[PDB]
Amino acid sequence: GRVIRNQRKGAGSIFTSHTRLRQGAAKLRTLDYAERHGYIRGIVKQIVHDSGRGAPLAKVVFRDPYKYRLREEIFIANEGVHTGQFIYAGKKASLNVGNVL
Amino acid sequence: VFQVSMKANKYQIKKAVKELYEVDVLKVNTLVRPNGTKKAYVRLTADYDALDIANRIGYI
Amino acid sequence: GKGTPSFGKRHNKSHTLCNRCGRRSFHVQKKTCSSCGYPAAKTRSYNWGAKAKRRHTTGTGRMRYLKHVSRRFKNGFQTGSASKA
Amino acid sequence: AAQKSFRIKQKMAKAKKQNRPLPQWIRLRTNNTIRYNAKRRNWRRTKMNI
Amino acid sequence: AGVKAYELRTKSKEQLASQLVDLKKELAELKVQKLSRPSLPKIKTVRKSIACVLTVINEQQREAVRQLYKGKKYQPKDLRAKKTRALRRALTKFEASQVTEKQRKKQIAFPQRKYAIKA
RNA sequence: CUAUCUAGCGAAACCACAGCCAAGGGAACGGGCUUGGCAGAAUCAGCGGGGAAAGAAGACCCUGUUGAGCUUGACUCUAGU
RNA sequence: GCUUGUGACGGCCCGUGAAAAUCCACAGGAAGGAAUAGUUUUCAUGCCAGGUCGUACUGAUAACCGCAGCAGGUCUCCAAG
RNA sequence: CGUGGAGGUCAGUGACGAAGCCUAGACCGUAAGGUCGGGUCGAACGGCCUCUAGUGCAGAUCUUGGUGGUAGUAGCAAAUAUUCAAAUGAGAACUUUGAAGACUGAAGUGGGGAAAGGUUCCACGUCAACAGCAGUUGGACGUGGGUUAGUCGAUCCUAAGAGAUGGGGAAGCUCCGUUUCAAAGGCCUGAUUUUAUGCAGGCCACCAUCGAAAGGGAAUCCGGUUAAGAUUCCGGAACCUGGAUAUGGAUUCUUCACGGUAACGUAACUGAAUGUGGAGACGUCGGCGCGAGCCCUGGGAGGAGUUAUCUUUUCUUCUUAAC
RNA sequence: GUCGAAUUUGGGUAUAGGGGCGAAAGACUAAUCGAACCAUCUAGUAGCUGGUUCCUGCCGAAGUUUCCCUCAGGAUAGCAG
RNA sequence: AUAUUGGCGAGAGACCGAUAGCGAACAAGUACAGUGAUGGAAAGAUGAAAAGAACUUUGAAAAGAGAGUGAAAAAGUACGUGAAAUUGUUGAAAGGGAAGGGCAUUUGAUCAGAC
RNA sequence: UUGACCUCAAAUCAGGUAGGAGUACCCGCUGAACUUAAGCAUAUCAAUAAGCGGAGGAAAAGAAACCAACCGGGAUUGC
RNA sequence: AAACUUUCAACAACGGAUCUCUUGGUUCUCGCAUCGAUGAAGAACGCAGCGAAAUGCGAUACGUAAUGUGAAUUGCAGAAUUCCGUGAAUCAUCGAAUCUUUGAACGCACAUUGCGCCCCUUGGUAUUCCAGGGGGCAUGCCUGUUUGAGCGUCAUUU
Ligand SMILES: [Zn+2]
Repeated sequence: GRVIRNQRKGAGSIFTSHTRLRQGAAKLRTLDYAERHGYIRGIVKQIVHDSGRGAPLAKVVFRDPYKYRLREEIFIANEGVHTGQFIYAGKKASLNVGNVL
Repeated sequence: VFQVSMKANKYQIKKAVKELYEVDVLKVNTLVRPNGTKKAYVRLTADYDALDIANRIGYI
Repeated sequence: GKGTPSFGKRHNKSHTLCNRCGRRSFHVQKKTCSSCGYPAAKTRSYNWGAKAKRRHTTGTGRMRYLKHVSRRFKNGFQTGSASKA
Repeated sequence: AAQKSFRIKQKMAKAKKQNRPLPQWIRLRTNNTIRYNAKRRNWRRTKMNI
Repeated sequence: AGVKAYELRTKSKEQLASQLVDLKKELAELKVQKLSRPSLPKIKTVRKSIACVLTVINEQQREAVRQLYKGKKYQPKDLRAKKTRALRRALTKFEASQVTEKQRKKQIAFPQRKYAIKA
């Protein structure tokens, strides 16, 4: 016979993912030091559509705790999160939607 | 109108004409001819006339 | 329509000139010569391509340096100059 | 094409130099056998494939 | 005709340099007057004469640096021997004649004795 | 517009040798053989009865200790697991 | 009116419709500065240079590909009454 | 019996003509074949005894080459269509010129390009071959001429991708992998003006490179000019980048501008590291507003056409670039 | 037939032969596809088809036995020189 | 001491002789075909010497007819010789839907021997 | 504080060397199938063709952790 | 009876067999050991008074230098002093050189005749900008050198 269609998918030649317009790697913030003992406040700049998934993504901006820098995060938006919100990320952060606990 | 080396550029052509002929070049135009050779259009300043220089070389 | 009408749609060269051999065998997208194996360091040649290697072997070209080595051997690989014998 | 690389136009100049009949005096040489140019090429008969 | 190389050897590097740029000028009007007349086989002699001048010039500076590097190791690579890549890498005769004392003693004490057999 | 006739230009398929029938016998359906009918140069435009016309070492059928694509609790193995 | 550019809107999407070089701006206050004299070349004027390769022509019932000067094929711009 | 070659011998034949070829001329043999005569030709070749083999053809849809009948035959009929005269020439249905009649009818039989071709472009000479008739003509033949850029492209960036390196596999040609278990790199300002850049320092953490002549992108327009080239030449008028650089201008003793309530304005009007923001930077369809070119049209100033009759008439010029 | 989109198409690029790609016809993968093309192994094997070259003289058959995955073939006896 | 179709330089042959011998005696791995890897021919001979035909004449020319060179143009760069298929011209003969063949002889043409 | 050792770096530091070509003959490594067996699978082609690495004028082997059982021979290579 | 068809002969055609040649091939023997980073083989483009190719060569380009021989080269033209000669030749030989652009191919690249950096020097009123000439700038690895890193580590301090 011949190799079959589910066999031909692992070569990853034409069966790859379409990733030109996908926004980024929507990950959480890093667990460096400022969440394991306190928190850090962040701002939501814009909530945008993501090609490929049906859930909007948020652009959450934090201040760098070690340099004069404005490191920005790519989170999956919670229903209720709005542009201009404040986001708290830490261990002692409150129990409010939008916070990372 | 001069036939110049294929390896030359317009700076060398301008300098070479000055050395050989004691004349000033205003501009240089280059084209590689369809027989794989370089032709140069060397325009003198108004201080010089190419009519009296072409026969000085010996072609006219 | 796979014959004459389709032959009017071939206008993009799959091969260009090859730097190392020049035989219009540099496959463009693969960036590899079909004939001489360029840009591999070695030269493509095979014991089944006996006709092919006979075509591109030592001696089929100008032999710009190896021609004189044979008589240089005969003269003991000497040095200097002849002294007007 | 109009826009072309220097390789192509250089190799066309080679093929334009070589496009003319045999020199006449060569057939007057001693022990000459070449009767004409057997490598003459025209643009309408065979293509250069360059 | 042309130039005689054995006459070029006597002149110094400054006289040859003037002659080379002198011959360069002369070949330039030969080219200018060739395009009018049908044939000019004199350009051949000037071309060869320039080559002869250039060649004789070259040997004068090449020997100047052989004497500059005379009597020392590390000659310039273009002035060394072009015997053969394999032969140039080959071990010298001094380095191929090195012998151990254990064999050196045996060579001194016991060489092949030249013997004949008649009686 | 062709076919038709003219000036110019000018192929191919195919061709053992060839080209009138009846019957006979014959590889059981002859252009040739036998007995008969007959039989007159050189030919032109058509025609589709015949030349079992041409185009292919039958693709059907069968045989061959000749295959291949495919299938499976065939035989013998094997990647992977 | 035709063609084309542009503006402000509307419809549509489980589709919401690239990247970088490059260019500018802002926040910040390092440093450098004034009096018989200093500072700005994001104001104006004034000076010099701008290399290399391409550039002709056809682009098709005759220049490309179809054994050819082949009723085939081959992406596109302008478009009068 | 015959053929290619080898040992021996006929002190064999031959430029006074070897071999070959042709010959409804002769002779021998049952035959394979052998011999002779005549013509043509020009340099080698046989009889006999033996030796040796790439040694004898009618066929293999045999191989290569060559040639017929078919046969002056099939044919040379798609794409509306030619005609008259003059010129040239040996020769004109086909070339040139004029006239007439037509067609493509602007998603053309028009004017430019991309891919491809490569000189086909243009001039002169020219028709043996090719243009399935012709040929004086030609994209043919012979000989030459012709492509001019800071601004148009490439050159730079990156996309999907390709791909070194540090490494890890693989006997191995090589495979993986592009920031990965790397000590991975370079810019500003000082200090000495024995002076090269050692030495004062701080800053930087991304990370080879290749990959689009339709993506992104610094800047040139008009007129004229050739047989053949032009946003490239010439004349004029511009702009951009880079680099040196002086004057005018601007500003200060309230040291680094003022005015307006404001949105904001101007000729400028110190601002290193560092950080933030914008442009680059973006779908498609629907209808609506505006601009540009064209189209239509009036008066007027010119030119051409019709005019038996009519037509203040029909056609045509009245343009304005980048900056 | 369809003709505003599951639309048409150029250029770039990715996918390579028991492999690709397939809105699935065993379709397409350079006029080649139910396993492309190129060279080599390779003068691949054939119990089967076709052909197999000078003369004369003398002699002159067989289609039958037995065994064989044997029945279009061989071995064997016989017939022949 | 052994091996050797590659390289270099030699000596040979009961080898082949231009469809043979290497694919290639020659501007042969060339012309040419394919995108490509690859595939791949044809093609030697005037004469001792070009002495390669001066000159006249017909034709637009190519060429023809003379003249000439040469031992020979029955050697004219379509060139040593120059077969067959196939073709033209002249001569001979036969032919009512094939032709060709055999035995025998008439007729016509030609011919050897013998004297 | 200073001077060593070990280990690991850097330099367009001084001097070098490997590559690639050719590859008939040699030393390895990988490795078929056509075919024969009147089928065919072990077997055979064949420890071969193809593929890869590595040399020389020869290579390789080579002076026994050998052969023998004789009254012992005595590196290897080749006939 | 012509024509036409068929057969043969002569002459003339078409065609390239045969015959006779051979600077070629093939096979066997003999002798020799010699490519390349000091840049091979190969490729591209160029070079002659008149060459397209083959053959030769590389911007010093059918070649320069050196040695030998000793009068040519030749299709045409030209040059003659170089002809009792330190000298013709498309001569042989070849020990000195040049050897464009590439190529294992090496500053980075390459479907581009694209893009940098360092050293010396020259010009534009210039270490910085532009241009020219010359020399450089690959990787693995060995030996040596020099500047270093590591609480890996010894000794010494204060
Ligand atoms: Zn190549």
